[PDB]
Amino acid sequence: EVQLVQSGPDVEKPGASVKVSCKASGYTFTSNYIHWVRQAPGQGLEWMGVINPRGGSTASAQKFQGRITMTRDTSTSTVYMELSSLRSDDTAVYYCARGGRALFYDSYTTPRDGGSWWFDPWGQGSLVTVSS
Amino acid sequence: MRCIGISNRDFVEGVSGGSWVDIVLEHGSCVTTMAKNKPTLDFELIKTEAKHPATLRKYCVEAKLTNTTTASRCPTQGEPSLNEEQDKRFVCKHSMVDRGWGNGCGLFGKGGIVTCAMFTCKKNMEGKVVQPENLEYTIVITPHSGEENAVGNDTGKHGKEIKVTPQSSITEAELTGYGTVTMECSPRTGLDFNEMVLLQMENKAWLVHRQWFLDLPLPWLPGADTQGSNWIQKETLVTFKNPHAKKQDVVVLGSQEGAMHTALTGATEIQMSSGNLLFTGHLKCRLRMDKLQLKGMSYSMCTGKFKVVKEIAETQHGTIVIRVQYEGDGSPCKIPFEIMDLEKRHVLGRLITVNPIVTEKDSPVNIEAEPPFGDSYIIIGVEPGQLKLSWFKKGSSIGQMFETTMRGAKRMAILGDTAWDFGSLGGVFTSIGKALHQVFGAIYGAAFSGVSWTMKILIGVVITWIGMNSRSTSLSVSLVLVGVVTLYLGVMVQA
Amino acid sequence: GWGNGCGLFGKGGIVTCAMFTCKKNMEGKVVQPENLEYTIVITPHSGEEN
Amino acid sequence: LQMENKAWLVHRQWFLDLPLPWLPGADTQGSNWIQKETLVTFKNPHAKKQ
Amino acid sequence: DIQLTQSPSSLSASVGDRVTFTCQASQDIRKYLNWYQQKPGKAPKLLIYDASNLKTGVPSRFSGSGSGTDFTFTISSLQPEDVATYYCQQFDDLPITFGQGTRLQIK
Amino acid sequence: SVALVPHVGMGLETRTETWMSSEGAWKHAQRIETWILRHPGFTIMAAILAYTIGTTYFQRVLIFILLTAVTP
Amino acid sequence: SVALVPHVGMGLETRTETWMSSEGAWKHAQRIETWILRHPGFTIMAAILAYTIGTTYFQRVLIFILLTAVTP
Ligand SMILES: *[C@@H]1O[C@H](CO)[C@@H](O[C@@H]2O[C@H](CO)[C@@H](O)[C@H](O)[C@H]2NC(C)=O)[C@H](O)[C@H]1NC(C)=O
Ligand SMILES: *[C@@H]1O[C@H](CO)[C@@H](O)[C@H](O)[C@H]1NC(C)=O
Repeated sequence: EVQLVQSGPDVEKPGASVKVSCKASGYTFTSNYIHWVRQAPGQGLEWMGVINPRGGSTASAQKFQGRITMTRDTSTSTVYMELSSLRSDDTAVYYCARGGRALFYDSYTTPRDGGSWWFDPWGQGSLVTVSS
Repeated sequence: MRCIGISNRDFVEGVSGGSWVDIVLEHGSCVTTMAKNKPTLDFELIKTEAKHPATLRKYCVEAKLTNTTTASRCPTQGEPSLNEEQDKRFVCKHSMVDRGWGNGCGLFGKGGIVTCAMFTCKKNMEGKVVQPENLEYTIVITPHSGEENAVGNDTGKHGKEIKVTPQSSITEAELTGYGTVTMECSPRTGLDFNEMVLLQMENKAWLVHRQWFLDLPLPWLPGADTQGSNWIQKETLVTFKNPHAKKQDVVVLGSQEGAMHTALTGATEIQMSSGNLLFTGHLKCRLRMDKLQLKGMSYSMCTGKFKVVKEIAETQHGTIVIRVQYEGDGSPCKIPFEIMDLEKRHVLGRLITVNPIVTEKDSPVNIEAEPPFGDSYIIIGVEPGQLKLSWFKKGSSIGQMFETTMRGAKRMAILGDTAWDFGSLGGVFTSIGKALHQVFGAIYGAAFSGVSWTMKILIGVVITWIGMNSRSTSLSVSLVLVGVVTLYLGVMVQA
Repeated sequence: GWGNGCGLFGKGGIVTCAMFTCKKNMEGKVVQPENLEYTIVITPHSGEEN
Repeated sequence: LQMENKAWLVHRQWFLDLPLPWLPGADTQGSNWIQKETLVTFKNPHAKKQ
Repeated sequence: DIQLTQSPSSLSASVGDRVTFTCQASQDIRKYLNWYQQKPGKAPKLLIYDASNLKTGVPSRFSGSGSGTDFTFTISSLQPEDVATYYCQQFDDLPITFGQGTRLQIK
Repeated sequence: SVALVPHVGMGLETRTETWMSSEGAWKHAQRIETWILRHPGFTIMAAILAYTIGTTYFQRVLIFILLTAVTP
Repeated sequence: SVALVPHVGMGLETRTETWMSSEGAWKHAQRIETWILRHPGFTIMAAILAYTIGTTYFQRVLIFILLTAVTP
């Protein structure tokens, strides 16, 4: 089925870098866009960035400019988010999910739209805490 | 009304065609039009708003360095290497110095050496582009005829805002009473975007055509960005010292921001704060007036006894607005406004209120008109003749036609052959004009484009000279055309 | 004009002024052909090691 | 000529004629700068303001 | 840039009631807007797309409305299992952004 | 650098003034003439060249104003 | 501004390299040639002028490389 399994929660020291994984199933792993959305406990949802499984194109939000890399393994049908220079503010839960995708490379607006952003089957979330 | 005082304005007489008219209007300009009927309207052009941009380019005007390891092999053998040369976020260079027993190592020769540096930029340029889509013009089309305050104060509601976008057309507009009006834009005939770039600096922005904005030096970086820090270039930035022999050094280049200003001169700027402010440019609309009442019909002519407030107010060539305040009963009755010669009615003015009208009574209604080149005898009064005001217009016939020709010259310049369209319905020879100058000046004005004041005027005088000494009557095709296009276009441009 | 509100309709004179205060400078100085000196090492050949 | 921490040796005249805001060696408080015409430029869009 | 405002911040209501939310956009977003429900400790969930549209599998009491800058989400009859925090989502331009959220409290 | 490309002839202009607005031209002139005042000899030699080559009087004039233009 | 009069010929030049050393020249060239590529027509007309005026061949060459030197 449409499904997402993220890796389990982790904790890191400030200034560090963390790598969270997003595995998917139930469709063609190259047929949907991936986005990462974060939620701080005392806050709502925040859109971190985007990766396209097909071909590897990527994009990110201004706030995380410089701080976040996205990669994939097609063979495993899995996406990797990574954040650098971890700081206490970064402590939150992270989420990943999809889009119904025209084709090559990632980001569209005009072609209708995805009609979500980590709400349908983005996964189960995972907790990460930046602490000393 | 909302035109007056802006100078530089566009009187368009008559329509014919059964309907329409061709108006070319921009920003600092505005347009006043007339027909043998229908109320005089004014087209004033305000902010142009392009909504959705998309970001192509990152230029940085300033950076800094740190870390910055370096190496040399010392030998002959080898060209030195360093691991951080791998990440292109560094900058790298090879140079050659020398080494030996002083350096301590091998062989006594002129050595290879390298260096790298981490590279990070604080300041940018946001330059984006907009497709010839959702971008829109906003127009105020204002009626004349009284209703106090200001021939001025473009603020305040009369001519609406009449929005338009290429996405739509036909520009259906309404005003009180007569105010049914149909306009048609041709924005795709506008600035020719996709040739265009909107460039936001720290605040101020500039509209410059694409290629130049591609070829411009200084550190490159593509719209995708996204942590990339991937900057190409940097060789024109961050120069490296190599004093006489030993070692070498790397130097932050220093902000060019001003110099960049010096570059962006010769370009109209643009303010951009929220989403767009865009000014300048120009557009072409065609106007179908069918659909217009005279704003009042079958009345009585005033009664009598007007009492004026203030005086004459010429402004550029003509219009002579006057303000008057009617006193009496008769309710919104026509105002018998006339402009006459000395005595012995020859009467000739030309009146632009056309069909002035009293409102609710008390309210300072106003008028504008065009007396002849000479003495003028203006009369609003009827039953006890009520009033007469002496006027004199200086200037003005030959000089008029002359200055007019100057205007039409400027408009042949600046705006091009859209200028030829700026009249209306000349049948054949207007069209054939627009085409002849179309491809003609298309070849000639450009191709010998990209040139400035100096070289323009100078090339002008030289080619007109070689024309003066040419044979076979072709001198004219040299010569008159030459000197004209060259000189006249020489001083008028680059403003 | 009447839009501006005031007098009879012409092209007006206008002025402006601004405070002016500077960021980074250049200190440029000069030195007289005095107060200036050269330092030389005049080294012998012939061994030691060094 | 000392900039923020690099300097340059250049011959006098050119360093006199160089544009950009002038100011004499005395200054301290003077803030007296004589130029500025080549520095801050003034907009005058189509008609009103500046 | 595009600032999505969500109102009100919270509501308490009795079962069966009709409830509405409003989201206001700093720019015209046309028909791109979204409505989330999220229960605590759960991933967010879908409700409304294109501001007008239910998803299949979503109960019918849900609806959405509004066009240029302004929008309203509506539940016809409050139901207890609907206790959650709700959101609206601007997709336009892609500096992807969310509404701050609205919490419910059952009466 | 950006010191020279200063987006001038180009096109697109408009009805409204742009930037340095009736300056940068007279700037251009004033500065090159200044530099002429500073280095008169080069003017001399150049002019001599004008009297040497071609010289077809109008020619002289031309190549002379050239050798004025030649200073960066 | 300082954009031009870049303290070059001047004098005083030392044994040691100065600043942009071995760049700003090939900068200057690359710059202007680029601008030539962008505006070929002006090259054309100018060359024509060279074939018009003077034109004892060497002359043509000279006044042409003015075209090169016309203006960035
Ligand atoms: C330009 O238009 C505005 C809007 O009508 C004028 O302001 C009005 O002035 C009258 C004069 O008594 C007031 O009664 C209105 O209340 C004003 N409108 C407002 C405040 O919105 C303005 O006077 C006009 N310009 C000039 C020069 O008169
Ligand atoms: C640069 O040097 C700083 C110390 O000032 C160090 O913390 C940093 O890791 C270095 N970065 C690189 C890329 O060498």
